[PDB]
Amino acid sequence: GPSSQNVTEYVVRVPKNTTKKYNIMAFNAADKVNFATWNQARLERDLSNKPEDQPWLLRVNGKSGRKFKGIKKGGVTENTSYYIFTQCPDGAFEAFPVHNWYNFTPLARHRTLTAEEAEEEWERRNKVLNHFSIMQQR
Amino acid sequence: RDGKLAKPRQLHNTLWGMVCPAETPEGHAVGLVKNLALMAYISVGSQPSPILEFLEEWSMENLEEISPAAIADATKIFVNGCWVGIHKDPEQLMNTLRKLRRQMDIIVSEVSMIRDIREREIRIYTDAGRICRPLLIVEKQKLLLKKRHIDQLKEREYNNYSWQDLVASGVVEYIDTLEEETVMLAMTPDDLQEKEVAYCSTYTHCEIHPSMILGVCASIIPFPDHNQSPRNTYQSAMGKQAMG
Amino acid sequence: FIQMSVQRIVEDAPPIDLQAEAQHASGEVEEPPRYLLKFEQIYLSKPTHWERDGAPSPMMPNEARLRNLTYSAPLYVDITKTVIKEGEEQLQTQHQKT
Amino acid sequence: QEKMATNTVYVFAKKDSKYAYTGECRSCLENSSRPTSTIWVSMLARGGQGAKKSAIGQRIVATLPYIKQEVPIIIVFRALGFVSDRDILEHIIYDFEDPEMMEMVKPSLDEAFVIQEQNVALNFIGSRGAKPGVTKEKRIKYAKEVLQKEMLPHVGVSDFCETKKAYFLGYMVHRLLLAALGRRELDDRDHYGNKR
Amino acid sequence: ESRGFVENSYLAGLTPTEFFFHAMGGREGLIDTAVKTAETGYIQRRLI
Amino acid sequence: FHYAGVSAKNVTLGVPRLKELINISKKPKTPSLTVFLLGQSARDAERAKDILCRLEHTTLRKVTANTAIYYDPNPQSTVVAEDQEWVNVYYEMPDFDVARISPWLLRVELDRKHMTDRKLTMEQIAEKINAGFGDDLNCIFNDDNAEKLVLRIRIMNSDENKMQEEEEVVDKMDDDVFLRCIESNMLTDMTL
Amino acid sequence: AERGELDLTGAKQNTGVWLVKVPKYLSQQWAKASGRGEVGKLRIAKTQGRTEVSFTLNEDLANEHPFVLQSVGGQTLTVFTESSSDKLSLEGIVVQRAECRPAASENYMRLKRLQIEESSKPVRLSQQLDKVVTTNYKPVANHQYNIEYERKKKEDGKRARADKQHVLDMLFSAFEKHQYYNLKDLVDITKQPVVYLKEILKEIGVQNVKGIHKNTWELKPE
Repeated sequence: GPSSQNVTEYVVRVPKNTTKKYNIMAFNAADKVNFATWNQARLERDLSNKPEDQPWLLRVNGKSGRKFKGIKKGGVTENTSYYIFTQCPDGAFEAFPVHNWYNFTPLARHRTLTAEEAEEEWERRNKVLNHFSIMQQR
Repeated sequence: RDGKLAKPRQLHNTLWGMVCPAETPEGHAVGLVKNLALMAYISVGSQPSPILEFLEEWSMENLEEISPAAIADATKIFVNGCWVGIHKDPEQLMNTLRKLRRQMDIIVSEVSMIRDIREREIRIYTDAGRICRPLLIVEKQKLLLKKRHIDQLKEREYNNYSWQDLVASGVVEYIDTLEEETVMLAMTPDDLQEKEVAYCSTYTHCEIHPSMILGVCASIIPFPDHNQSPRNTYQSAMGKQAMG
Repeated sequence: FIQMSVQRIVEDAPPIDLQAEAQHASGEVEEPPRYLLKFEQIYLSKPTHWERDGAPSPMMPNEARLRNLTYSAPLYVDITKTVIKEGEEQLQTQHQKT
Repeated sequence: QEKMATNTVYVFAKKDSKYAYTGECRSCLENSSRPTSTIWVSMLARGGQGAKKSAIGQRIVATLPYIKQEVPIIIVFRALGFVSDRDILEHIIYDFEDPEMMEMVKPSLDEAFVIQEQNVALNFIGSRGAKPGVTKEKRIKYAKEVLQKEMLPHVGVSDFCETKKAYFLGYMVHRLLLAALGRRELDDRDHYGNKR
Repeated sequence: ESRGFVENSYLAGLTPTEFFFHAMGGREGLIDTAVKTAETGYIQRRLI
Repeated sequence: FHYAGVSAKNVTLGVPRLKELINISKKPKTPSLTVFLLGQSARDAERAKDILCRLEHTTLRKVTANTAIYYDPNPQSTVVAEDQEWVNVYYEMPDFDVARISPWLLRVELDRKHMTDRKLTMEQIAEKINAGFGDDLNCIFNDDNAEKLVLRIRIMNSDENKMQEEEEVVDKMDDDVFLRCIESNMLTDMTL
Repeated sequence: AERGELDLTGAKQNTGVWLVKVPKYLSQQWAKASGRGEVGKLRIAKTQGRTEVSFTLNEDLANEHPFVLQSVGGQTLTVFTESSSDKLSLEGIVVQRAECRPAASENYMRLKRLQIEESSKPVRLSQQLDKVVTTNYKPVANHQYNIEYERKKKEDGKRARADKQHVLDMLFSAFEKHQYYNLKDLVDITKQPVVYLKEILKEIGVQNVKGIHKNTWELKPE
């Protein structure tokens, strides 16, 4: 076959209103995230900036089960609007406007290298020879 | 001023048709002082953005909309140093932009458009201060102009047929040095159109007349080439020294 | 340059607003006064010169040579004065042509 | 008056000094002020040290605006937040399949690990900028303002155009890298097309 | 010619291209002369 | 510079040398020296070339065709199978203290064209390298008649206290980096 | 049930959505959507070695747009929402991206006109003024000064001293908030000459430079 034989026609509507703003949530394919592993998620605007402009903070599978930061794209409707097209039970198509583009990226967990206690100084002395031991001394 | 020693003055070859070589003071400021060519012109500066929007429509990929690695094959296009995008088929784009350029829908007097296969790049500049000059447009190793158009130029003495219309005619275009690097310039319409000894026939444009290189002063003295070259510079200075 | 560039600078960032000091304890004066300034099109008169009687006259470039005057024209502007006075009388606007 | 064309990165030899190669681009605003925004990427040729690393001559070392001294280009990339080398490499070249381009950049990669965090990188750049006491919010905040406005103004000082800004620098380095590798020809100063 | 060879004579005249290469060398003589003129005064002073 | 004289354009002509001379600069802008040849060297090119080989400056970097760093489990059962008989055949070498030498292998390829170029030999090279670096650097090489000139080196890990004896938390020297410090030093410092 | 809680239903349903790029002039036609919001009809023809999708405008909306399908590979795309009740929801994952392009309906002239039509502005250029002399009226006295006058005449700072008592009482009130105050601030509470005020601050207090030069006064600890 149908990908090489089927011929269909469906109606398209563009409603002048919606009950919710529509945004894009983009992931790097290279990560190949299993969405099934997402039992739950939390989603909040990022707190570094202390609203609509705020980057998103996504917490999946608990506070530290999975966490990503989403950064807004420069533009989304600067030349061409983006639409979400959805199939309805009547076969007709429904189109939804894209309000914004946020870029989501993965985020390492606990590790913490302060690089301020003496590491800024230690670099001045650095001969490229050691790096691990400071991480234990903390 | 900035950047000194081991730089001096002599001459650059691209200056051909851009500045008269003889038109300089015989003082220490020699070569340090330059003079405008007979038919050279300067860019006033424009905004590529409206043109840039059609480009997005012509199908030019945005920087944040694609991953550079995902589009290794496409030619990168540059405008005012700014990387506007890439196009998988630059040649039609170059041809289309030029035909728009030839259609006068693109300002030949301002818009420069250059492509380097070696770099796999297309650079465009519409900033002020760029030097350009008009050239004859050679097509199929032949001139694009018609003798009837001359009659139109004759009609202009009474009625009208503006030089701008000749510009609008697109049989001639206005040309910067960046464009010159890529064009195959012709010395003369007559001899170069000959095939009998056509070492090349890939000519793209031709000079209106070699005298157009000359400045106000050099233009005064006849057959400067039968004369020693500095004498003309001395004349160019001394002409300025004359009473009248 | 005359046609757009000076205007682009006028297009750039001439709007300025200023707020008076709070001058604490004054009382119940609702907050310190505030003033904003706004600009529109820039205007240029034809080259002219003002004779000692204070009156204007056309600036003939031939006249400029003889009287050793500097060939120049008057430059004029649309100016607006605009009160987010931080009082009950917000959005009260006053026009100048300066 | 004859000047050099702006917003155009050019590479010249600086072999008269400790600097093997240099890449320069001025990034003046299109109308706002034309501040100049001179940028130098200079290739340093202290082609030796002692017993420390046997190879210092591969360290480039960016010349940032207003900063009291020069700092590695790669440190800026950490300030850009691209902690993953793969992401910086794409920024450098969409085609890292050439091992030669890979080996030449490798010594700059060795520099990258002394600081991984964007925040530390911003404070670092700020610490190089000046000494606003221990308040390393200010050095970061200042770095943030330089990164937006003082760095490559000609592409835009908007926050989201920082990632976009990053894309120009890598080609700029790449262009430097080709010439430093020798694949690119040395730009002429006498050329008028490179002039205004 | 592509490298500056002037084949013609002063009687024959010069091609547009040859004239330019001819003009360029005239600068080299003239610039060197101007520079040489200033420096001799200075070198002599050191000498005297 | 009208001067040709079948040679390089030395002692830059005239005023800049005259200006410099008046300024008595500590060193000429263009230093030069004329080498005369006594007896046969004046008539024998071959003798003059022999002098040419003796006089002429030669860096180690000038001499090397290529360098590479390898992980080699066994000095004789090397992973560089092409060199494998070449290492394996050697046995008269004190291979008792090599049971602790750098497991890492460093190998350099030498330009036979250079050997043609400056008329050089392998024995001169091996003896040069050991004299500079001392006994601490193990050095082995194939014959000039091989498919290619390569020299593979090891650090002389003298069995005893060179084995974390004092644990001194400093890491006296990592191997990998040390092959690079020597190689950085090997190319840049040594004049053959 | 929380504000920062994101619904994952769409994703966990593996809900798919389509993404289409549309020109603004068409999108401007679409803001005038016919009826409830209908804009037209989409036509899809697939063959053994060719697939064609296009959209046709509503006859009402009119008073063929072929689609270019684009890859979504290299970057996983999903759609997430914010309700007018600020509730958050993931509707789906993007299974298709596409772009609306012209075809055999325009060369350039209309587009040029369309660009011109969108603008409808003088770009900001200085279009004359031609010539004026808007000389400014002399107000015989400075206006603001005059405005100052209406205010000035209302009240004077030259007030009376029936207060070798009311002012000290007020002093207890101020100094209850902080031990020491600046002289100008002391002048603000008062309505009397500073020299007279100086006489009072000397009477129940002393003063400082407080390590800030400023004549700062405080009540006597003794």
